[PDB]
Amino acid sequence: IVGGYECTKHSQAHQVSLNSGYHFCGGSLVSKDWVVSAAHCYKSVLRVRLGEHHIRVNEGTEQYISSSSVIRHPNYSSYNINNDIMLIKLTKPATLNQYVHAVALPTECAADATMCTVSGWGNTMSSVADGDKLQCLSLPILSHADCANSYPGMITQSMFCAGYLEGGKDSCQGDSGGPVVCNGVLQGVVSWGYGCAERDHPGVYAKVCVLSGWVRDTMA
Ligand SMILES: [Ca+2]
Ligand code: NA
Repeated sequence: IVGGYECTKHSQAHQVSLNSGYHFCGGSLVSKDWVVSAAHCYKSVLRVRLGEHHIRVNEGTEQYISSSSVIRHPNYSSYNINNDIMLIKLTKPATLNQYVHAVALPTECAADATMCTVSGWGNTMSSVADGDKLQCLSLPILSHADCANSYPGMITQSMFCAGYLEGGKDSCQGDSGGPVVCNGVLQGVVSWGYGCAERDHPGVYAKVCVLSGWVRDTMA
């Protein structure tokens, strides 16, 4: 997260870190047994770390649970990063408490201009903001018109742009798979973008409200 602010510790209780001996992607807990992330973050086996704030300091609030199954959306495409979403089933249910909680899945898409929050342990491009501590950023959903202006022929109906066209604030590498929550509902998954925080290069996110049908069916 570039140009954001350190999240209040555990305020994004749904935020999890996908680990394989190190942090490589973010994710969102949606139930005691399931985590939603980006399909391009796929790995057959993943160690899901919940209740984290500083990923390199044992805080006593963490839960480390290995995946039992990792499932990419059936229509995911590694060519255009279409339908970039996947589910991770935990080998054992996570315990919900003050530091670990699931975020609601959407049943209603959000309108353009809606203010949301994106978070992650990704690059900050700064020494002032330590990416090892969960970073937060308030950002508005951008119109498809602006998205298509910025990324000609790359934006599908399962994607949406969010951020600042003037640049300076944006999600970044390492934030991938992470959450974009709007009014307490998970509306996006950090997917891709051209560089980070660059003018006219807003972040592109998987549109969960269009992909939630698949998520719900797979969880049941
Ligand atoms: Ca920690
Ligand atoms: Na798969």
